[PDB]
Amino acid sequence: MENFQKVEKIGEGTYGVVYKARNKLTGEVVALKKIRLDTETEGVPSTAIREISLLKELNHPNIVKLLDVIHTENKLYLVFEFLHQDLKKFMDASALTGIPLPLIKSYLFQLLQGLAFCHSHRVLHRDLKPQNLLINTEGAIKLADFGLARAFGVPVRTYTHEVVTLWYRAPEILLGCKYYSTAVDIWSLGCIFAEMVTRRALFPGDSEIDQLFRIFRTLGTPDEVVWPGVTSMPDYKPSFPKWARQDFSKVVPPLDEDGRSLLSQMLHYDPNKRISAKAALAHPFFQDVTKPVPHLRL
Amino acid sequence: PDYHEDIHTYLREMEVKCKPKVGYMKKQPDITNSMRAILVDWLVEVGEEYKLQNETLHLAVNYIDRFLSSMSVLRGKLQLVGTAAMLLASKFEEIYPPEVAEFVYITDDTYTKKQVLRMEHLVLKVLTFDLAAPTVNQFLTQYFLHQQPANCKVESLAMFLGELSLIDADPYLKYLPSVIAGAAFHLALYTVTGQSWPESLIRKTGYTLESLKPCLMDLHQTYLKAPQHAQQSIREKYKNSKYHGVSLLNPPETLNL
Ligand SMILES: NS(=O)(=O)c1ccc(N/N=C2\C(=O)Nc3ccc(C(=O)O)cc32)cc1
Repeated sequence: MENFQKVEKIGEGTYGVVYKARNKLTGEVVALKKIRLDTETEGVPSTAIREISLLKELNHPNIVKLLDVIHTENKLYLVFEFLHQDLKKFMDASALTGIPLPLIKSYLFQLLQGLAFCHSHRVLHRDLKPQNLLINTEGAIKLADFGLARAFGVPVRTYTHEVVTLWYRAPEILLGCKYYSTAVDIWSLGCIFAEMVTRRALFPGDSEIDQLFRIFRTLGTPDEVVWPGVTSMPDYKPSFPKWARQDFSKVVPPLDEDGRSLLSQMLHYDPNKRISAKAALAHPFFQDVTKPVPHLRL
Repeated sequence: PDYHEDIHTYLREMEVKCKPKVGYMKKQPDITNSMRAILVDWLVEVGEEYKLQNETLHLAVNYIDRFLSSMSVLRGKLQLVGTAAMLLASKFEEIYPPEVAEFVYITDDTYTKKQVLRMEHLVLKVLTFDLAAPTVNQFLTQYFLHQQPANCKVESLAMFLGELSLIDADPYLKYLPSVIAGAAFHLALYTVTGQSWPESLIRKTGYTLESLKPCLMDLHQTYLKAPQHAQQSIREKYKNSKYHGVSLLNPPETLNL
C-alpha cells in the first residue's frame, strides 16, 4: 500500500470507498476500493469475498480487471484498472446532444459480450445500472461492481436487502419469485439500452408498486397467457389495473425495426422466454456493429 | 440453456484446478482422516442447527481439504480451520451468514472471536480468495435436469450419497466432484426405480457406467455400511420428511455391473 498515491475520490457506497490512485513506482493509474475491516466486527464482508472470488475468475475486455488484493489486519484494498467515467455521467452530458446509434450499438454489444462471459462462467451480476458501467476514451465499456454478484452453480435464492435499485429491477423480483436467473441481468440491460436511445430512465419508479405500474403501463399488464404462473406469484394482486401494451414507436421513437425487436425480447415478461446474452449477440441489430470513440468531458 | 453446456464445461475445467492433494493427510503429522471425518460430521450438525444450504457444507469441506493440502495443523486447531471455512462458505453461499458470535458459541468457547477472524483471513490468504469451487452438489443439480418427470426421492437419495462421500477422505479424495455426482445419481436412480445412468447424461459428461464403476463400487459399500459408520449426522438429517426419509431406504444387495 505504501506505493499508492491517492489522487481523487471517485465514488462511495456501503461496499467501500473507490479512489483514483497512481502507482508511484510504475506510474500505473489505478482505481482503489478501500474496505475498512477494523470497523467490520463480522470480518471480511460477504460482498468483498463474492466480488474478489468471482471477478478474479472473470478475465474479459468487457469486465473490469482486478489487478491486486492488498489484505491487511487493519483494512482490505481491491486494486483495479482505471476507466475515465461511468455511463451515468456520459448519459447526462449526452442528454442535450444524444448518443449516436453506432455508439449505442457498440456499447450494448460489449455489455452483452461481458454479460455472456459472466453467465457462461455461472455468475449473475444482479445490479446492472449505468453508474456500475465504466467507459474509456479508447472506446470501450466494461461491467463493474460485482458487490451483489453471485455464483449460480446451484440456484440463487432472492433477498430483499441485496437487489438492484428499483429502476432496473426485473418484474419477477418485484412480484416475489423465490429465485434469481440470468434473465434479471438481461432486463437491466434492456432498460439501459432504451435509456441510451430516449435519453431518460425507461422505468423510473419511486416504490416497488410504482415500479411495477410503470412497467405495466408500457409493456401492458401481464396475464397467464403472456406469462404463465404470474397470477400465482407472491406479490401479484388480481386488483392490478389492466393496461394495454404501448407501441414501441412511442416508447423508443428513434429506434429501427431490429432495435425495437431486440429490446422487445430483452424486456419479455417471462424470464424463460427472455432473450439470452448469447442469443442477442446474434441479433440482426448487430450486423453492422463498429467501435466508435465517444465525446468525453473529463 | 444457451450457457448450460458452457457452465458444465467450465465447472469440469475448474474442479481440477480446485482439487486438493489426494495424499495430503500422509504429510500431516498430528491430524488423521478420523479427525477429518469427526470435523466434517460436526459441520453437518452445524448446518442443521443454523439451517444452512447443503452447498455451504460442500464448499467448507473443499476449503478445508485445500487449506490442509498446503498448511500443517495440530488437532487442537483443526476445529478453528473448520469454523473459519464454514463461516467463509456461509458468507459466499448464504443469503446472509450466521454471525461470528454464533460460530464462537457452537465451538462452546473453544476459541475466541479474534481467533475465528484471524483464521478467516489466513484461510482466504491460503486459498488466495478462490472460493467459487465446483462441488458434487453443483454437478448433481445439472444432472437432475436429465430426469423428466423428476423423482424427488432419487434427488434426495443422490444428495445423501453425495454427502456421505464428504466424510471419508479415503477413498473419496481420489475422485473428482463430477465422478462422485455421477455414481451418486446412478446409485440413487437404480435403488429407487431400477433405471441406470442415462444416455443423455452419458453424452453430456462423456462418462460411461464403466468409467464410474471404481467410484460406484466405493459409493455402494459406503451406502451398505452407513448404519455401521462412526459418523451418523448425515443419516439423521436425511431420515427427515424434507428429504423423503431416503436414509431409511434399504440399499441394493448387488448393482449388476
Ligand atoms: N463520476 S465519473 O466521472 O463518471 C467517474 C466514475 C467512475 C470512475 N471510475 N471507476 C472505476 C475505475 O476506474 N475502475 C473501477 C473498478 C471498480 C469499481 C467498482 O465500483 O467496483 C469502480 C471503478 C471514473 C469516473
